[PDB]
Amino acid sequence: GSPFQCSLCSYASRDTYKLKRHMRTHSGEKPYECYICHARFTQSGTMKMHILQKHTENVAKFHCPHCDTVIARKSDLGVHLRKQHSYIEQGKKCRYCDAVFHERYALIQHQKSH
DNA sequence: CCCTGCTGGCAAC
DNA sequence: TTGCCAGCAGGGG
Ligand SMILES: [Zn+2]
Ligand SMILES: [Zn+2]
Ligand SMILES: [Zn+2]
Ligand SMILES: [Zn+2]
Repeated sequence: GSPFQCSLCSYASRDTYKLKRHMRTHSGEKPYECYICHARFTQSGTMKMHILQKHTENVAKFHCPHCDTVIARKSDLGVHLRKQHSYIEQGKKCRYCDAVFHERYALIQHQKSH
């Protein structure tokens, strides 16, 4: 069980820190500020990612192991991987011929050959 | 406290 | 269309 129950929604947590942090989703409080562009964020880790992706140079990026797409955030590569390079049991037919593929990247690359 | 990964709106192709 | 992005919560220290 988790005793700390949010007074506004159905969220509940085991400790007060996370309930306080969740309450920022209701109050709209943004405690953290980028010292460069003065944008504000709900969490400190979000601000750190903002400064890395917007105000830092020479930042290494993540190449997809199955195509040449380069993606800035590792989690966004996950979304790419789950969308483009994941098995589709029901398959997808080319919109120009009867060829069927089981990953979206294969479908899109084949369709381009027409 | 911080690190990590997921989420859906939204520019930008 | 999909990567960019801040919002967001779980988990470990
Ligand atoms: Zn709530
Ligand atoms: Zn900034
Ligand atoms: Zn790929
Ligand atoms: Zn075809």
